[PDB]
Amino acid sequence: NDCIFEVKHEGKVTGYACLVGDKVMKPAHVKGTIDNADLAKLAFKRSSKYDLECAQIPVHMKSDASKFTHEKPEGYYNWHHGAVQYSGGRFTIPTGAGKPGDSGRPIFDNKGRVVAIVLGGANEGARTALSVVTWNKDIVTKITPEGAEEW
Amino acid sequence: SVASFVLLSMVGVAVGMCMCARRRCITPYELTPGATVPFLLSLICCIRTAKA
Amino acid sequence: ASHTTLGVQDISATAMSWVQKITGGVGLVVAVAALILIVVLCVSFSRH
Ligand SMILES: CC(C)CCC[C@@H](C)[C@H]1CC[C@H]2[C@@H]3CC=C4C[C@@H](O)CC[C@]4(C)[C@H]3CC[C@]12C
Repeated sequence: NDCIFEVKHEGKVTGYACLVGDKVMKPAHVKGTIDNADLAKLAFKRSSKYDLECAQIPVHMKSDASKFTHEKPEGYYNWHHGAVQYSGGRFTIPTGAGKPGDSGRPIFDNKGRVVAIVLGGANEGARTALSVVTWNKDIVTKITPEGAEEW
Repeated sequence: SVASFVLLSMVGVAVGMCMCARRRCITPYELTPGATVPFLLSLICCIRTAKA
Repeated sequence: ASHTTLGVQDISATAMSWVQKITGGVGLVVAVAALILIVVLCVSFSRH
């Protein structure tokens, strides 16, 4: 819990950055400044293919980084806004749980481990489809359900 | 003129029945949910994926 | 002069033999770079 750092634009909060493993990750589409000065200053790297925005954690003074896991068994997970249902190759969320500007909040498994990072969603009808960034054993991938608009 | 017409018709038949082979080889993948078309097969048959 | 004026490629002789080597080597470097970029792009599109 509480491993989330706010990304603030000039006049509002635009996104959220998280400490996963040895790296701080943020959505590359979010424009703003990291709340912490040592991370806002830290030379920071960009990849638009996965819309992901990385830097290496100063692990000497950030030992609270969350732990991760690439396994994605079927079923329910935690989103700081309710339960997400991971079904098939998709994540489904109650339509009223997420709002634009809340991107960057990780998805937790039942063990408290980060499984995926929400980059956006799609107004899906009775639910909303969750466009996320997950990883396999060695590589990252981005899951983009059709119709997903930017968050 | 006859030779040009015959050769152009042969080319048209070739491309059309290549399209027929494409449709026959591709339709079963577009019927199966999930549509995990291998990338090599997508390059060979020049298709777009349904899951982006 | 009893001989005729000559064009760009005509006078080139063994200097042309040399620019053949230089162009071949540098264009080979360019072709290797193109192959590396193409294989990297093909691998990249396999990761979605
Ligand atoms: C790369 C190094 C080693 C050798 C390069 C030599 C080149 C630059 C030299 C070879 C001898 C030269 C040419 C010989 C003949 C002609 C035709 C004439 O109507 C205009 C000059 C022109 C076009 C010369 C221009 C410069 C030239 C092409």
